[PDB]
Amino acid sequence: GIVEQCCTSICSLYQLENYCN
Amino acid sequence: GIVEQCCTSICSLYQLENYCN
Amino acid sequence: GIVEQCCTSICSLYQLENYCN
Amino acid sequence: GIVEQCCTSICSLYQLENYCN
Amino acid sequence: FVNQHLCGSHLVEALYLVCGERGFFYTPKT
Amino acid sequence: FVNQHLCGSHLVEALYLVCGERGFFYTPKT
Amino acid sequence: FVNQHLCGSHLVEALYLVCGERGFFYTPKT
Amino acid sequence: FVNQHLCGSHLVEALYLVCGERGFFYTPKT
Ligand SMILES: [Cl-]
Ligand SMILES: [Cl-]
Ligand SMILES: [Cl-]
Ligand SMILES: [Cl-]
Ligand code: NA
Ligand code: NA
Ligand SMILES: [Zn+2]
Ligand SMILES: [Zn+2]
Ligand SMILES: [Zn+2]
Ligand SMILES: [Zn+2]
Repeated sequence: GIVEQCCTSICSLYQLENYCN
Repeated sequence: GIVEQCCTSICSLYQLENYCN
Repeated sequence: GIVEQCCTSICSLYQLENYCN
Repeated sequence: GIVEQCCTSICSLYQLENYCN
Repeated sequence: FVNQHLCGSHLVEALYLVCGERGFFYTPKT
Repeated sequence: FVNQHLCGSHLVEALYLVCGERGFFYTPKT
Repeated sequence: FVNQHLCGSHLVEALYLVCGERGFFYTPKT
Repeated sequence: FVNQHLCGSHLVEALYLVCGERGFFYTPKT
């Protein structure tokens, strides 16, 4: 879910901006 | 109150010129 | 008064609570 | 709500449990 | 003889500690 | 103004330097 | 931006420079 | 005063491991 998107593969500052309240 | 503004961040004379009578 | 006694005379940290916030 | 105590004070691997996900 | 201006900056010491979390009031006028 | 992150005797005492003979209230409470 | 696999502790420290004064959470489960 | 901006990192540092499978829930506002 949260990690596979950023950890397995790469993740971007915006793709990551959804992981904030 | 005042702390968030002035101790956690810098407060200028007129920013606390509101804190008195 | 507050400016009368604590100044010509010293005050004890207990009575100090008389004039607290 | 912990960030104001666990800063100047000490909490480790047993007291912070209170605020973990 | 009576310097409130100093009493005020010294007392202001004892005001904050005793009332550091409850805070305090002052009016230099008075 | 001396622009700084003030706390302790670094703060409330400074008010009486600028806040005048009116008075002030101290809210340590965030 | 820096983009790589992001796992372990190294990531939990990322939302700290990117998330701001708002807030956050952490889910270790992939 | 104490800097949580710095202080917290060590902490925001610690929330991850000690938390494990659960992860954490932070709020940089209170
Ligand atoms: Cl003096
Ligand atoms: Cl590694
Ligand atoms: Cl200091
Ligand atoms: Cl530090
Ligand atoms: Na002093
Ligand atoms: Na590190
Ligand atoms: Zn003096
Ligand atoms: Zn100091
Ligand atoms: Zn590593
Ligand atoms: Zn540090």
